[PDB]
Amino acid sequence: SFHRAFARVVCNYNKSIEGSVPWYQVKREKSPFQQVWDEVFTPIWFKLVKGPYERWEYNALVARYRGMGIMADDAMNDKDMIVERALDIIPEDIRIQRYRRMMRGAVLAGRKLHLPLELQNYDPMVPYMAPYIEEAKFQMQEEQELLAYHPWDRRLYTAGVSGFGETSMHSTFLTM
Amino acid sequence: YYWGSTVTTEMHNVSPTQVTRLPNGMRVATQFSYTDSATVGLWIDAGARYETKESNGTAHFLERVLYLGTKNRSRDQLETEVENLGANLNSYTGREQTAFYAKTTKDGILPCIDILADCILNPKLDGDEIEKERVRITQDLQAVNQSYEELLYDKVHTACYRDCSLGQTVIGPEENVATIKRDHMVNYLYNNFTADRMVLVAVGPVDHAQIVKEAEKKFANIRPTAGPRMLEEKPYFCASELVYRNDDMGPTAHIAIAYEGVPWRSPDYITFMLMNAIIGSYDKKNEGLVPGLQSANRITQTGATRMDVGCFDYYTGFNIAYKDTGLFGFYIATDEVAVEHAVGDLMFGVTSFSYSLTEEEVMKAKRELKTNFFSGLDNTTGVAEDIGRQILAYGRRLSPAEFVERLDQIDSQEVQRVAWNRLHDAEITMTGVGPLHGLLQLWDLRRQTWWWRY
Amino acid sequence: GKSTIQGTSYNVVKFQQEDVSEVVKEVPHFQFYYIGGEHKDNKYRDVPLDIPVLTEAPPPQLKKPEMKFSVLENGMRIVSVDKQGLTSNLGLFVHAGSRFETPAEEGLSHMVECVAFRSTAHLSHLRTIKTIEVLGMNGGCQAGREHIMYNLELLREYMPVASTLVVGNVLFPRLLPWEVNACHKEIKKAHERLKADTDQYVSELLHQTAYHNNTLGNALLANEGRALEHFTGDNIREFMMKHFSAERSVFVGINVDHDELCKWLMRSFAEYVAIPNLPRDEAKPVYTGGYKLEENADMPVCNIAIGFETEGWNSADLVPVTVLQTLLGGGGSFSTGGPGKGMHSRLYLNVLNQNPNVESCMAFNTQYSDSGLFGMYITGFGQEAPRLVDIALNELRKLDSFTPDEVSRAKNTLKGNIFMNAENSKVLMEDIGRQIIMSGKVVTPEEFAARVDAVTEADLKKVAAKLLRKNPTYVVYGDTKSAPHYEYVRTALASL
Amino acid sequence: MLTVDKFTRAEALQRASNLYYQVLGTNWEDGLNLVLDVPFWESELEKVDHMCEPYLCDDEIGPIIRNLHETVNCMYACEDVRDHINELLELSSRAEGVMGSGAAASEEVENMPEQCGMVTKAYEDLLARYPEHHPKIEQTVGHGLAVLRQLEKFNFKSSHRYFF
Amino acid sequence: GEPAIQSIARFNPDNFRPVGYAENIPCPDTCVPEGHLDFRHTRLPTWHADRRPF
Amino acid sequence: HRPTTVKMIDSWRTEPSSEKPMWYNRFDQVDHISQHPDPEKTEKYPPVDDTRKLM
Amino acid sequence: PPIQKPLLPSGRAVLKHGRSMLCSGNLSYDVNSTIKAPECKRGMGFTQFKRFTPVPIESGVSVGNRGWFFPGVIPYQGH
Ligand SMILES: CCCCCCCCCCCCCCCCCC(=O)OC[C@H](COP(=O)([O-])OCC(O)COP(=O)([O-])OC[C@@H](COC(=O)CCCCCCCCCCCCCCCCC)OC(=O)CCCCCCCCCCCCCCCCC)OC(=O)CCCCCCCCCCCCCCCCC
Ligand SMILES: COC1=C(OC)C(=O)C(CC=C(C)C)=C(C)C1=O
Repeated sequence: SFHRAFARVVCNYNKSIEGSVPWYQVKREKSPFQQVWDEVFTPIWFKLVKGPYERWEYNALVARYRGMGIMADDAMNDKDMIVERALDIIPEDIRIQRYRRMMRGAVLAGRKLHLPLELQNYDPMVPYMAPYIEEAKFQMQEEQELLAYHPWDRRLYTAGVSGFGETSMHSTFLTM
Repeated sequence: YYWGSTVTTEMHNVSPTQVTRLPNGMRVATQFSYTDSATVGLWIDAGARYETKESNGTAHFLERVLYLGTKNRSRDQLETEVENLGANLNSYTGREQTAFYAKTTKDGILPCIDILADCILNPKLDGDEIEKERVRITQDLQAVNQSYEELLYDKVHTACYRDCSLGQTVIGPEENVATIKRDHMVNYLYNNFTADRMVLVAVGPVDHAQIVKEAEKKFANIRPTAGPRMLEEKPYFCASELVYRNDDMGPTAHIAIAYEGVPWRSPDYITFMLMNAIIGSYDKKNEGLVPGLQSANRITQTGATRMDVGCFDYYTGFNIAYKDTGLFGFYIATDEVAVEHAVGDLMFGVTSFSYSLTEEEVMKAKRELKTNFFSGLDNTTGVAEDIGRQILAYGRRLSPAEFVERLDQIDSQEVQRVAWNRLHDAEITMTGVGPLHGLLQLWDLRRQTWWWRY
Repeated sequence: GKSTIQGTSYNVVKFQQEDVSEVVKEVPHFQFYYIGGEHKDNKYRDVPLDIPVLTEAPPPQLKKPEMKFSVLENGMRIVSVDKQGLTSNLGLFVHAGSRFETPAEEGLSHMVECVAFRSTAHLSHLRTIKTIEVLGMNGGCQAGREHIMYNLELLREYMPVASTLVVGNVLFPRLLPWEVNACHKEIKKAHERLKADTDQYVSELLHQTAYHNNTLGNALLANEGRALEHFTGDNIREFMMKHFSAERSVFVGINVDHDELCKWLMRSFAEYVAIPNLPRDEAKPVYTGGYKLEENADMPVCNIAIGFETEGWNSADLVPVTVLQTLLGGGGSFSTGGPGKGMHSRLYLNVLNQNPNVESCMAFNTQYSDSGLFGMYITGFGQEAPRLVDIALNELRKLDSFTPDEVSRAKNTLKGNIFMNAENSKVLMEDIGRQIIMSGKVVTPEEFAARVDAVTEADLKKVAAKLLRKNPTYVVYGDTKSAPHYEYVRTALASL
Repeated sequence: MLTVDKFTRAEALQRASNLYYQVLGTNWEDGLNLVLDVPFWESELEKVDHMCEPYLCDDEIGPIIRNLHETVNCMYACEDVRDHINELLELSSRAEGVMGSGAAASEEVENMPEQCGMVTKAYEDLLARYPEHHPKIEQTVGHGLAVLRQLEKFNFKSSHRYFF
Repeated sequence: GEPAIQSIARFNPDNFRPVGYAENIPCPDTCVPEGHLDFRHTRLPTWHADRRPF
Repeated sequence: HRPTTVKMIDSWRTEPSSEKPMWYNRFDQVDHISQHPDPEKTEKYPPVDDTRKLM
Repeated sequence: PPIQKPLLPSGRAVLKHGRSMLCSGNLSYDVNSTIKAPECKRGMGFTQFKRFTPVPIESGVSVGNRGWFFPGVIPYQGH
C-alpha cells in the first residue's frame, strides 16, 4: 500500500524537525545583495514615496479618530473572534468608557458632525486593549492545539447544527 | 501505527501465580502478597446457563442458603465462628460462573478453608431456611424492587439469546421460585459443584504447599467429576427489540443497545476491551476534571453540545464475554426528549471505529484501560477475583506484562479491521424501559451502523 | 533521620540546581499528536488468549513495602509506601480546612477546592486538564473540616508529570478573575451531592449542632448567596497566604519510588518560593450540644441521630471508643449480610432482630485532631419516631456493662476491619495524610492492632461513662412531625 | 474475518480436522510441498479460525484447534532451519566449481564450523519447543543436519542415531 | 525572594495599562457635545399650531 | 458561534506579536487593579485652539 | 482479563468526612462505604451497566452552556 509508505515519510520528516527554532528567532545576517538593495532603494523610496504616503495616511487616520472622539482600539469590529474573546474579559471601567466613546462617535458620524476641537487634544493610538488581545490569543491557541487538531466527524444536520463544526444552532442557511 | 512497547520493569516485578491440579481435578491457584489480610475462596464453573428451564433459579437459591448452616454446624455457630476469626464470607452467582470467597486475616486462612469446604460439601438445606429465603427471593423477583440497570441487563440477554440458556435469568421465573425445594438444590450440588469445575484461590500471606495440603484434606470427598456438558452450537444472536414503554415512571429513559461480541478466548477480545474503553462512560453529575464540552472522548464531546444542554445524562459501554459468545454495546440513561440524539450519537461513535478513529483516542483509551485494570488488582479480593475469573475463562492467568504486550500490538488500524468485520453493517438488539416515544424502530437504528460518507 | 518534625524524624532532601536541558532527558516520554506512523499488523491477530505468547520474562524482584519519610528544605514532608503496584496514588494534604475560617471568611475552604487545577504560572487550565486526561489519570480535590486534599491516580510511569501538576495548585496558582467566576457553578453542585447522601447530610447537621458556630461546626460548603461576594481570586489568595504553607503541607505517595518522588518534588520547589509559614489562630472546639429538626417534604422516613463529644484522635480514648463502635456495630434491613458482616453486633441483635419497624440502626464515630462525635443513628417511618428514640435511649443505657464474649468479638472484628481496609491504596493514602495532619505521626495498621488487643472491659466502661456525661446532640431529618422534643432526650440521658 | 458464511459445529469440526491432518501428513522436507501448499493452508486456516472461535473451549473442537496451531508453528520453525541448511549446502556445492572441477568455483564458507554449531542449537531448540512433533523435526531438520555432517565433521547429540 | 503566588498575581492582564492612559482616554459625558443641535433647540414654541393635520 | 475562521497560522513572512509588537510597547504595571489612576478624575492634556497645536 | 471497575473513575475521596481507616467500619460491606462490593440480589453482572455516581439523575440538566446564557433563560433558535 502506498498510503502506508506516505505515512512513514510524513512521520519521519516531522520527527526530524521537532524542536526547530522558528525563522523569526534565528539571528539572521542579511545577504550582501539585500544589503546593497537596502542602501540604494530603501533610503530613496522612503524619502520620496513610502515616507510621505504613509505619513499622509497616518495623519488622516489620527484626525478621523479625533473627529469621532474615539481611540484606535475602539475601531475594532467585534465580528472578529479574537476581539470578541478579548471583550469578554476587559474590566468594567475600561468597558464603560469604551462604550460611551463608541456611542458618541456613531452619533457624530450619523449626524455629520465632528467633536469640538476643545476635546480633541488626546493621543488616539494608546493600546489599551493590548493586554486582553494577547490573553485571548493565548486562550484560543490552547483550544486550537488541544481540541481542534483533527477534522472531526459528527452526525450531520442534527440538533440544529450542520455537524461540520459550528456550535450555534440555526447559524447557516441550510440549518435555517 | 506502532509507537513502541509500553511494558516496564515494574510490570515484571509481581509475585507469580502458582496453579497446581490436585489428583481429583481441582485446581489450586495462589499468589503471595505482602499483606496482613487474605482472600480464600472457590470459583466454580457453574451458573444459570447450566440450569434447565424448569430448574432455573435453583443455583441462586442454593447460593443464598449455603451459609445458613451445615451438617456439622448451625447458622448461629457458623456466623459466630466467622466473626471470631475476624473474617467475612461472601458469595455471588452469575450465568456462567459462581464464587464463594472469604476475606479474612492471616491466621484465618486455613480455618476459613475448613468453613468453606463444609458449606460447599455438607450444606444443611433446612426447610425453614428455604421458606424464609423463598419470601426474600420472591420480593427481589418483583421488578418494582429491581433497579432499571438490573432490569435492562437481564432483558438484553432475554432478547439476544432467545434460543439458548444464556437468555435465562439468575434469580429465575417466579413460577420456579415458588416450587424450588431441597431436592432441587441437592441435585444441583451433586451435578455442578464437582472438583473438575472448582478452583481454590488463595491470595495474601499464603504458601502454595500449605494451601494445597489443606485443600486436598478438606476436599477429599468431593465428587471427582460429572458428565461432560452437552455440546451445543454457537448461541444464536437474535436481532430483536424488547422495549417496556412506561410514561408513568418519570422523565428518565433507560436504553441498552447490543451488538454480537466475542467469546473470552477470542483473539479479538482485547480489541473489544479497548473499543469498550474508547466508548467510555460519562455522567452529568460526575464529569471529572475535564468538562464534557472539552472532552477527549468524541462521543462525550459531541453529546455535551447537543441543544446546548447535553444528550447523555449517563452512558457507559459494556463488553460481556461468555465461553462461546459475547455482547458488546452501550447503556444510556437520558431525558425522554433526548433519546433520539443519544442513541444516534453512540451508534455514530461505534460506526466511526470502522471508518475514522484517531491514534490519539486509541492511545488515551489504552492508558485508561490499563489504569482501570491495574487499579482493580490493588486489594487481595481484586486479585482473587482476577485469578479465579481468569483461570475459569482462559485456563490460566494472563500476566500484566502479557496484557500490555498484546495491547501494544492493537492500534487504530486493528480496531478498524475488527469493527469493519464484526460491527459495521451489523445486526443490533435494542432494549429499553421508560418514556421511549423518541426511540425509533430497530431497523431505523440498525441503518446507523454504516455511513454514506467515506 | 536528619530532622524531627512534630514527633517524627525525616531525612532532609537538599535543593539542587540542575539545568532544564538535563532534567528534560528524564521526563517520561509521551506524545499528544501522532502525525504519521509505521504500519505493523497485529502479530497476535490469530493467537487465542488461552495460548501464552510472552517468553523470557525477567525474574521478579519483590521487596517488603516500608514507609519512608523525607522533608524538603522548604518544610514540605514527603511520606511514601511502595506496594509494587502498577498504578500510583499521589496526594497533597494541606492543613487548611473549614475549621480555620472566620465568620467573614465563610466557605473559603470550599472555594479553594472549586478553583483546583485551574491556570497556574506555567500551565493553562485547559492544558492541565487535557494532560491529566491524555495520560489516563483520574483525581480531584476535596476540602474537609481540617484539611484539603489534591489527589491523582496514575500509571506509575507518569509520576514526574503528576507531581508537578498537583504541586502547582499550591505553589504558583493564577487565580485569574474570569476563571474563578466560572467556578461559581460548583457550589450548587456540591450542595446537591451532599444532600443526596442522607447519611453524610445528617452528619453535617450533627457537627453544626454539636459545635455551634465554631471550628468543627463551621459549614463545610459555601452558600450561593452572600458568600459569593468574596468568592474572588483576590480573596482566595489572601486565604491561601494565611494557611497554605510548605510547613502545613504533606505529599503522600502510594506505589511510588520514594527517592524518585523526592527528586521530582525537590525540582518542583527548587527555583520557586513557597508561601511563608505564619502563625494563625488555632482555637479548641467548643462543644455545645443541642438539637436540629430538618424537614424534607419528599422523604417519608425519619432519620434520628443522637451524638456525644469524644476527645478526638490524639486522645488515649481513640482505640477504646472504636472498639465500642464495633461492639455496638449495627446494620440495615436494606442489606443482607452473610456471616461475619455484623449480624451479631449488639445493635443488630437487640434492635434490628427485635423491632421490625426499625429500618436501620448504626453507631457512628467521627474523629478529628482534638475532638469527635460518637452516637447512634436510627431510621424508620415518620410515625414511629417516638418509639425509635426510645429504642436508641435504651441502648445508650446498656453501655454500663459488656460481656467477655462481646468484647472479644468486637476486638477481632475491628482488627479484621483495620487490615482489610488498609490494603486499599486510596484508603491508605488518605489515612496517612490525615494522620500526619492531625497528629504529625503515622500509626501503622499493625500498631493499631496491638492497641486493640489491650482494650479491656474497664476501658470501655470508662469511655462510655465520659461520653454519656456530655450534653447530647439530637438531630432529626426527614419526617420530623412526630419526633420527641430535645428535653425528652435530655431527661432520659440525665440519669446517665 | 470478513465473511457472511455460516457453519455448524459439525462442519467446523470437520474443516479443522481436515486441515490438521493435511498439514501433519504433508512431507515438510520437500520445499515445493510447503511453498505450494502454505498459501492454500493460510486461506483455510483463516476460515477455520473464524468458524471455530465459538468452539475454542469445546471438548472436541478445542483440542483440534490447539494441535492445528502447534503444527503450523512447528511447520514454520522447521522450514526456517532447513532453509538455512539448504543455503549452506548450496554454498558448498557452488564452491566445488563447474562439473566439480573447480573451474568457476565460488568462495567457500569460512565459518562453516560455526554455522554448523548454530544449526545444531536451533535443532535442539525446536525439539524442546515442539516435543510432540519430533517425527517432523527429524524428517526436515534432523536429516538436513545429517547431510551437513557429510561435509563437515561436527558433533550433535543425535549424530550416532544418524549413522555418524 | 517573593512568594511565587504573589509574583504571578502581579502579571494579571488587568495590572498592565498603557502609559498615559488616564491622561489621554476620552471620557465622554454625552453623545451631543456642547454647540451641537438637539431637541432643546429644535423644540417648537409652546404657542405653535398643531402639526398633526399637516 | 456561526461558521467562523481566524487566521491563527504560523506565517512564513510575518513575525508573531511576541517577537515584534506593533503597538507602542510601554506599559505601567501595578500590584492591584485599584492602584491604576482614575481616568475620570485625572487632568487631561491642555486644550488647544489650532489643529496644528494638537499633540 | 475482566474489568472490575466502572469505566468512569469516581475521582472522589473514599473515606467519608471525619471517618478514618480505623473507624469507617469494614469498607467491603459497610452501608456508608463508597467502595462496598454491590449486592447480588438478582445475580452477578449488572455492575457493568450500573451507574455508580451517588447523586440522582436530574433529567435535562444543562451541561452544554459555553457561558452564552444565564440560568433560567430559555435559548431561542440557539440565540
Ligand atoms: C499584468 C500583470 C500580470 C501579473 C501576473 C502575475 C501576478 C501574481 C500575483 C500574485 C503572486 C505574487 C508573487 C508571489 C511569490 C510567491 C508567494 C508565495 O509563495 O506565497 C506564500 C506566502 C505565504 O506567506 P504567509 O504570510 O504565511 O501567508 C498567510 C496567508 O494568510 C495564507 O493564509 P492560509 O494560511 O490560510 O493559506 C492559504 C493558502 C491558499 O493557497 C491555496 O489556495 C493553494 C492552492 C492555490 C495556489 C497554489 C497552486 C496554484 C496552481 C498552480 C499550478 C498547478 C498546475 C497543476 C498541473 C497538473 C498536471 C497534471 O495560501 C498559502 O498558504 C500561501 C500561498 C497563497 C496562494 C498563492 C500561491 C502561489 C503564488 C504564485 C501565484 C501565481 C503567480 C503567477 C505568475 C505568472 C507569470 C507572471 O503567501 C503570501 O505571501 C501571501 C499571498 C500572496 C499571493 C496572493 C495570491 C492571490 C490569489 C491570486 C493569484 C494570482 C493573481 C494574479 C492573476 C492574474 C491573471 C489572472
Ligand atoms: C558436479 O557438477 C554438477 C552438478 O552437481 C551435482 C549438477 O547438478 C549437474 C546436473 C545438472 C544438469 C542441468 C544436468 C551438473 C551437470 C554438474 O556439472
